[PDB]
Amino acid sequence: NLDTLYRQVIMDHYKNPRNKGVLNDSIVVDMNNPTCGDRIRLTMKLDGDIVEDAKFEGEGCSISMASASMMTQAIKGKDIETALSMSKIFSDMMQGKEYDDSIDLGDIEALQGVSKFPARIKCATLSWKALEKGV
Amino acid sequence: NLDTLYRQVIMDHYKNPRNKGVLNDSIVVDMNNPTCGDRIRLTMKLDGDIVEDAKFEGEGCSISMASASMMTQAIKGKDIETALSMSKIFSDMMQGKEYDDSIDLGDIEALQGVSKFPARIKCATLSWKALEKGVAK
Amino acid sequence: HMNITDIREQFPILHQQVNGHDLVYLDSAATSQKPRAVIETLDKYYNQYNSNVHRGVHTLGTRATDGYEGAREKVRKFINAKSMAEIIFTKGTTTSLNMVALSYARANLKPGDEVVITYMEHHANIIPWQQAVKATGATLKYIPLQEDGTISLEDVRETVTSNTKIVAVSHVSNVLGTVNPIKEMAKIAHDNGAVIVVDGAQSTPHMKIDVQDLDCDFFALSSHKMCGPTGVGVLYGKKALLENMEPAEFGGEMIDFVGLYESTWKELPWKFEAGTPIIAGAIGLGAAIDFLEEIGLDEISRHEHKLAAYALERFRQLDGVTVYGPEERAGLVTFNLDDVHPHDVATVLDAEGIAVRAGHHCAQPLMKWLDVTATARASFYLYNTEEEIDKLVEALQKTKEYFTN
Amino acid sequence: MNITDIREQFPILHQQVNGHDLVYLDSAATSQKPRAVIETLDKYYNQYNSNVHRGVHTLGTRATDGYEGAREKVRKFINAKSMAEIIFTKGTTTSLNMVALSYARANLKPGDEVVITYMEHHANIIPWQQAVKATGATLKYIPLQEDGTISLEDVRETVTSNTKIVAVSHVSNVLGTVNPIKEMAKIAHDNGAVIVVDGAQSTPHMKIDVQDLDCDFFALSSHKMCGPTGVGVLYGKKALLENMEPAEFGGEMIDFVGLYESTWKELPWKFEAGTPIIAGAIGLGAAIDFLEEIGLDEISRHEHKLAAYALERFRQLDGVTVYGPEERAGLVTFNLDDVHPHDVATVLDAEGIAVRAGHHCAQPLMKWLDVTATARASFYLYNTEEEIDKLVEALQKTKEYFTNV
Ligand SMILES: *Cc1c(COP(=O)(O)O)cnc(C)c1O
Ligand SMILES: *Cc1c(COP(=O)(O)O)cnc(C)c1O
Ligand SMILES: [Zn+2]
Ligand SMILES: [Zn+2]
Repeated sequence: NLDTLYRQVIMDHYKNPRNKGVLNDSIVVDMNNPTCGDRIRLTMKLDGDIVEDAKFEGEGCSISMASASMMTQAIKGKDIETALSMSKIFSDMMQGKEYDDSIDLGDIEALQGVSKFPARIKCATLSWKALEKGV
Repeated sequence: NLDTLYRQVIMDHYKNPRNKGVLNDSIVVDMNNPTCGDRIRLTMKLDGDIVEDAKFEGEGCSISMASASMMTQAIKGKDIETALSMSKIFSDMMQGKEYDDSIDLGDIEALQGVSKFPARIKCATLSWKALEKGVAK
Repeated sequence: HMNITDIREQFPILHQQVNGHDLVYLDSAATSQKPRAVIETLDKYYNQYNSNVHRGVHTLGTRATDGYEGAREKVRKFINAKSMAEIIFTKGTTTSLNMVALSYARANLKPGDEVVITYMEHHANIIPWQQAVKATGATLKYIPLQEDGTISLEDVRETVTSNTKIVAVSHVSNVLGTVNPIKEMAKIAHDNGAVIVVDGAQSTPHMKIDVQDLDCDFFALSSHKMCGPTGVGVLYGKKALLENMEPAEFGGEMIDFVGLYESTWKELPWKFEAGTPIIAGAIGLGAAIDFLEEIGLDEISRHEHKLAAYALERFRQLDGVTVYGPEERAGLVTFNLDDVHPHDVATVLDAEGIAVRAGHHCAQPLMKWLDVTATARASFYLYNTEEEIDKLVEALQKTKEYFTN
Repeated sequence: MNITDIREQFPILHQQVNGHDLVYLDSAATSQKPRAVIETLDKYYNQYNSNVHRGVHTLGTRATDGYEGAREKVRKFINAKSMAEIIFTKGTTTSLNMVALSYARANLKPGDEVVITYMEHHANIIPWQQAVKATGATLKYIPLQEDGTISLEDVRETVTSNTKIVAVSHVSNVLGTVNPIKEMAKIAHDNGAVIVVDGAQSTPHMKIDVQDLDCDFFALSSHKMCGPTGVGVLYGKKALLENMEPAEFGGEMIDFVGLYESTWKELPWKFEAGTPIIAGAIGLGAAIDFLEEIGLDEISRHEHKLAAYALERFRQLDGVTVYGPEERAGLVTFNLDDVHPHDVATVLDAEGIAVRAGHHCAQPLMKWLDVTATARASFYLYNTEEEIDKLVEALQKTKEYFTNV
């Protein structure tokens, strides 16, 4: 049902997000869901080739905010190449596609459920779109 | 055939038109048939409320030019906005309806036939459309 | 009057399932569905008499032309325009409003002039004016709104001045449901030497339009909202104004004489119709008009008022739901559930097969006026029932309970 | 696919007009539609009509996927690099107007030249006329060779360092000439100009590759390529589209709308204001699939064979002058001596045959040919050699009819 979309982990990241804030000397992009209501400002400080920290500020639906939280956390200390690979895996995950389960996504996998609710793809994808324009 | 609603008299006005030429010191209308290819330059020199001479030049199909010819000849010497009455009668005639028959309406009427071939209504109405714009204030 | 069973029977799209529920379509304000009468009109056009219109001497050309011009006449009668010269087929209300901005506004605005609009305006009836004022050095001004989202006549009189050249206003707000006092507004526009431009995309499907009684100078509407095909709409303008406006687009069909460097335009209304026109869409718009007239627009209006009252009452029995706008309204409700984002609301509803809109509904300034980021909106039309309102309200209750366990 | 199979798909072909089989030879004015396209419209209105894009319910998703999937089919069809470069418009006329309004008026000063041809359709003349007039630029005409073709030398003579725009039809709708577009684009580029291609007459009949053509803009109309009326395409190089302002303003083409200022959506939606032509665009996509399944090279071969057969049969009838060269597209423009083409088309229509008579939206071409009007039969994928025979036999009947008076 709806239960396969609003999983416990998703609701938890919506209630208690992980990297809340906008931080310093950094690349900061802000992005909006064309279907109005979802706003993110992603902040990343990049250490040569690795993302030492990512933080976000925003308002929106459960999916968009939770995906921002899960994303920012799953990218701490990962490389740029790895981060884009994560993103492409996420975008396959939103469509039907089979995807490479090499590379742990941890919590992020909980968003699998939105593949069955295509009107929320963009809600889940906003945070990731921010990263792809970040680089 | 059915095509013999291109009457005797119509073919005469196409063969040998009536008021062919240009008129000076005049009301001058220039018109094209929306169904492209028929051109009229209709000129009326009027004596107050009446058309003392009406002339035209153009290029087009048998119907458009013949209707111009018959028109200019049936409108030589015409009286008041009775000319507009003639026009409205003509337009009713094209739509198949009966009208207030015999307020002279010299000749023409063979254009009755193009109540069939509705694709040619505009060909017959060009000349008359010109007249109605002629008297438009 | 209206037998809802018989009405619904004519719309095939309504008889299907979404997620194992009967479809509950409450998004008519975004776009309306079509009866078989209209879709068959398109079919018969493409199956039997498609041809180019006007410039033509063959049989099917005649049929296609009679259909296109006959549809023009149906639109004229529908909105009570004096003359066919005053009815122009366009791609939609957006194009229509843009035509007024491009051909009318840019030739009648100089610096010091004002265009006066409203906070509740759809983007279609905002951005063209924004561009027009910027092109001419004029000024854009906004009529304020009352608490309840209606406009007062006093605030119009205060905002409209002797410098105003254009007042543009939607007949019915697609968010608030308000029916703006267009007739009285037209009079205030005229008293200040201005014209009025009416965005009627949201009124024309749901209430009788009389342009003569309204005395509006321009009126825009979209076929796709009134059970018609997509991609067509109408610009009405008083003949005297259309006579002195240049075309917005140029090409075949709108010309009379073409020389190498200069051309003359066809008489109205063809002046404003460049290129092969929207032949099947215009014929299908005419069929939608016949369908709506046979039911009767006053009957459609009465049906939607009954649904709006029922919806409102049922919504007041729901705590934690804010409805925006006044009591007396058209057949729509825009709302929020407290503490549940409208994307979540729309997901739950669509899981119960209920189709609503979420977001800004093309009225972002209205959203900011309401101090909201986004909203949900259920809209009703002649094929909606009280039962569907019950399903909506029950799903909202489930949404409430679902997010607050 | 045999010709009989192909005709089997077009219901409009299987009917009588004045007791004769319809002989539709007016495809250059507009094309007929296969079942595949009409059923596309049907299924859209019967199953998933809803607004497109910012969307939250199931049918909205299906509608949006249909509209955007059709964009992708157009891009592949004409070999554009990117979806950003494909804009859905009302038709070729609108497309050409958008270029004149947003590109030409931002890139023309006094001294600059727009270069067109004498054979241009009105759609590809009047917008330039208006643009030069608004900017103080100059319109110039490339001459034609006596057989109505274009010489590369005449283009090099006409195009100068002051030229900003060259506009040219890919295929003449009167002469049936295929203009050297590729080589013309090179001459435009060498003189610091862009090229705008009117492709309304090429796109239905031959393969279009905009990357090989290197054209800067390319316009086409759905209604001529077995698609629904009211829809067309503007293609433009991405770098040009980036720096052109929108031609129309309203919802859907925005990112943010404040009271006085707004930001535009990225390409291609920058140029798509308002509820788009939803069913039309999906049906254009179905027409593209249909045409690709047959193959455009095959459609071209078929029309060249009908054009050759027609030409050979034509001058072995005395008393017809045909205009244009031997190698041509699938159309013939002609006159019978001493019989106006309206009379010709009346007699042909009495034998069930549909042709066009008069100007064909190319008045300057008519004056160049020293003629006031012409008749035109055009062919397409559903025409046969048999129908050519019927046309020629009816022309003989027409001759003999007007000699017996
Ligand atoms: C048909 C045509 C046009 C105009 O296209 P519409 O679909 O009428 O807007 C322009 N140029 C040529 C060569 C054409 O054949
Ligand atoms: C839908 C709507 C528009 C825009 O109409 P389109 O048909 O999308 O161009 C404009 N104004 C109002 C009030 C509307 O409801
Ligand atoms: Zn969201
Ligand atoms: Zn004629």
